[PDB]
Amino acid sequence: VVPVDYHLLMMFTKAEHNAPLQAKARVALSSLLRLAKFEAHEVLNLHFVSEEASREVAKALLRELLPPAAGFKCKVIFHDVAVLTDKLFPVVEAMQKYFSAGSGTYYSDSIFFLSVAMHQIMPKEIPRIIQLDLDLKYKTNIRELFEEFDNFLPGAVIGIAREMQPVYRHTFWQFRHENPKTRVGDPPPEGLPGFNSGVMLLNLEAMRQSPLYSHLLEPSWVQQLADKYHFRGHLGDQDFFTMIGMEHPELFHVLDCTWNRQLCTWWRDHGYSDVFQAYFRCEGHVKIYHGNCNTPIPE
Amino acid sequence: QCESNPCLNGGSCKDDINSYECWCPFGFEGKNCEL
Ligand SMILES: *[C@@H]1O[C@H](CO)[C@@H](O)[C@H](O[C@H]2OC[C@@H](O)[C@H](O)[C@H]2O)[C@H]1O
Repeated sequence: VVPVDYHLLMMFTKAEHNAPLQAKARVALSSLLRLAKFEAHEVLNLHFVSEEASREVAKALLRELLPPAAGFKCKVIFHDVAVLTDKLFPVVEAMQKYFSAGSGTYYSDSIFFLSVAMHQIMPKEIPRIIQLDLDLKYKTNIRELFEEFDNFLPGAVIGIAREMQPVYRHTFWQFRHENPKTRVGDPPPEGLPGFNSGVMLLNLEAMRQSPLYSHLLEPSWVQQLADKYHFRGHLGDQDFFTMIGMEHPELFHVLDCTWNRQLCTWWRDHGYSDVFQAYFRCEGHVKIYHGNCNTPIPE
Repeated sequence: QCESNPCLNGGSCKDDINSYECWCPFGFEGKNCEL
């Protein structure tokens, strides 16, 4: 039988002596694996980005959870955060000053941009990869998420869900001020609230092959758009995709909110009580919970 | 990481070194929009 590979990637760094992170990793990976199902010839590839101490922590967790109940073939791959950092930096350097905490261009911020240049980092054999946060809880078989790649329209390179707080209403304030009629930062269904990076379907082939996407990576394009939008962030990849998502929504296949149901309400209590609901509303059968800003996930 | 700047102006992190004013979202006052 012809073997078929599925690729997931998760960030797992600074995990040693960090019980809160290990608990999240535990919640994410246990649900993922309990609920995952794959055909006989299919193999699930789990890529972890870690320094050496966190690699040992992840292994100890992983042996406790593998092999999976459903008995499918599962391969674990680790990538050195320091190796990836150096590979990302030339590509990613110029965007750091706009999207990193705070100023300006530090090596330690580079990895938070991994997804934007993932097609240049992963071997060309990998055509697609799903990057996932470790503060998730899977409520369905992750194999089902992969079929969303099929719903990508011509020219789209990334599958991503909307940001469910008005953080981007706040971020785009000055652009909003200068453009009263803009949908930039407005809530759904007609506004553009920006994106959340918790679940991202990164089509590496479409990313490599897009003339538009490649141009938006160039220092002067990053700079031009950040100026047009008066954009300052500290959320990295999320902030970059959000920004280019305002200029060029064609590039993104918007996932339904149930694929990344965020639970953080921090912005509700910081000046957005009125409009919060319009952003935060998500209805339908939840597929993935995202316990962002350390928000406990319900059981 | 940093804590988000509750101010509408300046950098993304609160206590942006290059900021002196703090324009708060409606309903809030203070150097960090506390009350
Ligand atoms: C502003 O700072 C606060 C305090 O550190 C963060 O919790 C906020 O992040 C949260 O809201 C926006 C979501 O996109 C993040 O996933 C979530 O942690 C930050 O915007």
